[PDB]
Amino acid sequence: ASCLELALEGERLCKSGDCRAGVSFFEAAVQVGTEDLKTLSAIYSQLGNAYFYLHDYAKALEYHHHDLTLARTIGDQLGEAKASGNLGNTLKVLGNFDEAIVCCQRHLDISRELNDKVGEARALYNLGNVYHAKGKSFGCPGPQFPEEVRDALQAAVDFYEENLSLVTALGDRAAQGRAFGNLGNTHYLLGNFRDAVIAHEQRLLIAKEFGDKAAERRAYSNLGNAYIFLGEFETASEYYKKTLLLARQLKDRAVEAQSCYSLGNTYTLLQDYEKAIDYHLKHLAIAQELNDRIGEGRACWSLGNAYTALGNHDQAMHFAEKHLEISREVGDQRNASYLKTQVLSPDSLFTAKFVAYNEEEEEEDCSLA
Repeated sequence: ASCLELALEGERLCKSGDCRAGVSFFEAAVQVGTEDLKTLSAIYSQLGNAYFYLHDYAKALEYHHHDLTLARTIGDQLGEAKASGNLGNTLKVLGNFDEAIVCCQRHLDISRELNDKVGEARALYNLGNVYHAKGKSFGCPGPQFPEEVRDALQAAVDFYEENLSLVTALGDRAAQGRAFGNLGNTHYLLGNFRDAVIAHEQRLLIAKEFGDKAAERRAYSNLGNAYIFLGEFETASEYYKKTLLLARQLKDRAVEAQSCYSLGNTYTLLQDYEKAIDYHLKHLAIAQELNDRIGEGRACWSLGNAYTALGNHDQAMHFAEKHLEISREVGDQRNASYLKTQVLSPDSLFTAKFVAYNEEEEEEDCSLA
């Protein structure tokens, strides 16, 4: 009634990049009420997704659960599947991987049963994400591997391949490229590097045939990372440079920094310690500009190593010591966990951070319009 009118204003506002407004309208909408439980389900779903977008994952979870419940009572299978998929993604963010699996699985099963192809795909992707998050959530999230990380990332791989084959036979490209990204990453972490090279190459190809802003940067980055883990230091450096150009255009201090750090790491591998020290210095200036103490510490360390390799004693001492203090802040030092004496080299790699970028969540949508 007015519930509908209100909800439509909310949907309009969210659509137009004003989530907080839209949410206040959805809240008024629920507060008024409707006997049309399909559209009430829509209001619940949209609220769920809006709160997700706003990084209030608690409310997100709640509203998606009401949506799920609702769907189930009125026996709306499709509603139930899409609500369940949103629940799965919310849970993934909250780190409840088991329920997230149960939920995204349900999404898939139902979507199959309803002979929905697009939906089936989406749920497959999500399952790949859940297994990717799960895989990363044990110890250090890098490319190196207990039986658990193995199982979960391998599972991730499979799901990424079911998805990939199926959005291959549906002629979705944006989808295929997202799956290629995340599959490149999952290979990357798994140790199967050439495959990662392949798939990353593909994701690059599609971000290219769309002209994707702020998302070419990331295929660059991940290619660079794989090459660094093979030996192609030089070419990787080129890639990261690209990424830094881009990032400094778009005004993102973050990927600016990470691009610098990655770069410096590459010239330290390239034995050009001067350019290395420069890049890591820029990263130091960005990092301490943003109250990023852990970043500041890692810069301190990398620079200490580069200076030491360069012959400069004083700067090495100073930076090593600053790094000590910064470590003392972020933890205990009665076991001296801060002290890492092995330097970055072709035989190390694991000694420095190389940030990789995963894609995104493909959410599930109800509309009243």
